[PDB]
Amino acid sequence: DIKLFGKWSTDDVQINDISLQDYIAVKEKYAKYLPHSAGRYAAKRFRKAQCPIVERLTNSMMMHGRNNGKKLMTVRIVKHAFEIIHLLTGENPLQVLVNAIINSGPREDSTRIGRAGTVRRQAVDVSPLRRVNQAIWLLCTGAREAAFRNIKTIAECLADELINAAKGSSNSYAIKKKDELERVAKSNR
Amino acid sequence: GRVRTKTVKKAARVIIEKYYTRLGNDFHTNKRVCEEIAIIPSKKLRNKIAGYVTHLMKRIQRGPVRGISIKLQEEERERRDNYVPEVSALDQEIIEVDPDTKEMLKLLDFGSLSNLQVTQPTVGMNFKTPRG
Amino acid sequence: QPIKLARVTKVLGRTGSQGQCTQVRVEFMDDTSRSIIRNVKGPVREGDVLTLLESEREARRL
Amino acid sequence: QSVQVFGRKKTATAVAHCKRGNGLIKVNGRPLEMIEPRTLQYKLLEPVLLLGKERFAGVDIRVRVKGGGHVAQIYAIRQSISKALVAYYQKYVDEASKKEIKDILIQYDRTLLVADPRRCESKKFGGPGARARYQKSY
Amino acid sequence: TEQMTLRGTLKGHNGWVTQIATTPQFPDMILSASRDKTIIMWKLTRDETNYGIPQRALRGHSHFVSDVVISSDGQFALSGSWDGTLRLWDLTTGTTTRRFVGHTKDVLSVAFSSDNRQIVSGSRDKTIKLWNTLGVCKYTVQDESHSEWVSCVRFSPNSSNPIIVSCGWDKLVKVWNLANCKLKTNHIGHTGYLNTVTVSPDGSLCASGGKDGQAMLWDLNEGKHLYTLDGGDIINALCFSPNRYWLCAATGPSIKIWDLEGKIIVDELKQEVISTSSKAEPPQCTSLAWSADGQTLFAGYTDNLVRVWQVTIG
Amino acid sequence: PVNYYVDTAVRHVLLRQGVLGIKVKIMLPWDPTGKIGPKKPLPDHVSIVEPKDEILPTTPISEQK
RNA sequence: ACGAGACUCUGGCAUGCUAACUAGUCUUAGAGGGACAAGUGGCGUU
Repeated sequence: DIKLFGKWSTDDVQINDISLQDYIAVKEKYAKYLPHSAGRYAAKRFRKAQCPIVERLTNSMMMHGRNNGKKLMTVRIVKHAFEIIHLLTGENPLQVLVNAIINSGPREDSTRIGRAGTVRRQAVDVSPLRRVNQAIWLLCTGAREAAFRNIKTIAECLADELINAAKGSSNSYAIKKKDELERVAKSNR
Repeated sequence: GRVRTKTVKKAARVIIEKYYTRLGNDFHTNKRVCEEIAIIPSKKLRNKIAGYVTHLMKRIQRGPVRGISIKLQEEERERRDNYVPEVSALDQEIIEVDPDTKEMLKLLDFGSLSNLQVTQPTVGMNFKTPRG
Repeated sequence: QPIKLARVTKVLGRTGSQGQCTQVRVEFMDDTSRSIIRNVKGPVREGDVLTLLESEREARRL
Repeated sequence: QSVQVFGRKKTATAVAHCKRGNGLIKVNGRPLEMIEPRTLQYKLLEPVLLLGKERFAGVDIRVRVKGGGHVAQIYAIRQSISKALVAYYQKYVDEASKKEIKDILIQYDRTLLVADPRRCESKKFGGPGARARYQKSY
Repeated sequence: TEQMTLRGTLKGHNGWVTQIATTPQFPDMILSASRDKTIIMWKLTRDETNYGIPQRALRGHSHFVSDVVISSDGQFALSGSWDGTLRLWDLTTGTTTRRFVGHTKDVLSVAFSSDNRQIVSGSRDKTIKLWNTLGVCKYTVQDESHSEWVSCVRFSPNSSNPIIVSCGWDKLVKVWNLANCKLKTNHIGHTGYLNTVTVSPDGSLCASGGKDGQAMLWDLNEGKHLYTLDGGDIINALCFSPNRYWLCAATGPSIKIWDLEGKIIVDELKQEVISTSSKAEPPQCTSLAWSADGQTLFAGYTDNLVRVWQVTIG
Repeated sequence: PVNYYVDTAVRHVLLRQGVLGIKVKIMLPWDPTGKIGPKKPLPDHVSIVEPKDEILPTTPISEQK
């Protein structure tokens, strides 16, 4: 009776390795039945990184000056159509869930050079967390531009959010933009 | 930064050298004894002084620190200063002596002594470090 | 292009005309353990873990 | 002979008169999941399903709940239930069982016992806000 | 020359122990005082399956108590904080019974008289007073008083005659009968301070405790020197055997027991937990609580662990 | 502490030439009781009680005539 | 020896305390407590 949420459970989802929990980490108090844990993610650095991935994805979409940080929007969106798709699926979303984004992710970015020059950028990487979350932020921008002046709206892309969330293969769009920039910057390796 | 100004440093040092007997290591006890024995006109400054005295006891428990001259450590040190070995290091039966110093001793009217073993002098005159 | 897990030993600091890149030093775990250096963008915590997806990227120093 | 602790969070509060009786649970003075804002209904359901009925089969609790703000009165309700339950278990039966159950509840999450210390800071000098300043002309 | 062995473990607590007190007449109330607005209740079980079960978490203190004392019957708890306050706890109702705030100075101790006739407390006016329950002045002595703060006043722990023993941290000790209350002889010039004094039940000894460790022993009629028994750091727990003539304390981590004929430790055999971190410092020991007569011993440390051993005496 | 340790007086002295401003600031000394100084000391001064001399024999041995 | 710190005001905290027939110890305001780089690791003529 230690099952996470009301439909998953932590007694069987195992990787038999204790080093690949950089993306899904449900083994302690940090587990949430509903991501509305309130709190701040800008008081001191590395505390935005210590956000759970789920809450970062659901909140970080707050942009413009009118929907800025209003957590009611994030929680209502993550509840709505989630309550619907769980019963209407029957099967596991796990496949797409994992296999679009959480290894769509790039593997490098670029940084400034010398003391002058804005015509090329030297290729560096990050420990995959910061790179993955910058990709997630650009994917939030992409989901906006797929809603902002478009047809598919906000609070109906729960499949795409689950895609952005889970674990390990490649199908994205903003991330392939990031990978084009990957190659452009890596042309200096 | 948490740099402790001269006021708290000096107060903690004088406190630890004067009443080392009563003071300990646990912050609650240091605060209590500090209030009891020191007329500190603030509470925040009192906590700062107690914290620094706790740090200084963590320092003293693992060796001597030059700022304080507590009676117990100085007593042990002076006890170490009256140390005397059973056999004096100058009670050498045989002393290795080069030809030139034994010539000096013979010119010193001390040539009858048999303790000085005349050694073989080093045949190399290389004793200055190279230049460059 | 092997994914190698390395441990951070010492973080140098920031470089740029205004400051835009961060230098760290990483020691490998199972590749005849030795130490190299590399530059990196964004938050990289004290003694965290880096993924050297490539074993040749060296960052120029000064 | 007064064992009462109520529950307060941010600006809201809820007096939780806890006393022995028939042992039935009454929450919010209204139906279980019908609350008008509808924002945080599922968050309330963690304890009633995590704990069970036998644990709360002897508790008569009556709550005076006041406060504007969902983050205020909500999460104050959970701090209140946790604290009242902990006090009741500490007083009426033992302390080891209290340690087990309270460890479970406050190991589910931390924000139960801690309120946010952030508060609006004073409007500062020669500027519209606490940090912004009137535009300087050269 | 006493053998013991540590036979178990005890895990789970919130407030480390400060003071110990029990009554032979009423063995149904055993308490431990804490420093986080907390007191713990105990029962004697002596079982490997269950050596202890928490029953009562006595709360109600607004400040950390200095010394807690019990009357002849284990039915009244008189507690005094480092403020001048007083709290009385009685089991007939199980709540606060008598709360007093009448000492406006930083009083360091409280005491319950065995004969329930007078009360004493430590004030900073360089003068001790005797108080009644009617709130009237009874006896104030302005001359030849303590050089500094008077720690406490003690009477015999066991049932017998009451003899006032005034002790202070100013290294001064006074022994008085209820009739005369005169200063016969005075001696000054101590090297170490006085934590607290104890009253012997056989009425022929008066030990001392402090940083110096010199257990300076006086007679009862006058202040003749008897002996300065050895000690270590600040001594904080002294008591004879209730029926035998011994001495015990823990001036620091280890155990220091003495026979008045040998005056030295016999064999120090102990049990200490191991640490894989060489810089983890161990906790500190302050008191040793006998079970009822010396057949088992208890102690508490700052590692949220209570250490209990079975002692065979011989 | 400048509030309750220093008193300053500002006065104008009219000379036939002009006006001369005199500003006189005095810090009182600390002395409890008598209302001649501020009750509280300077809040960065930590006071310590002074022990007296102690040169004693090894053991206190009672002496009688 | 000034200045800096300390210091005053200010918010943040009690299954504690001093008590109100306008709230029922939540509001008000206390002689007071609480943090100190304190505990543990890692860098530092350690």
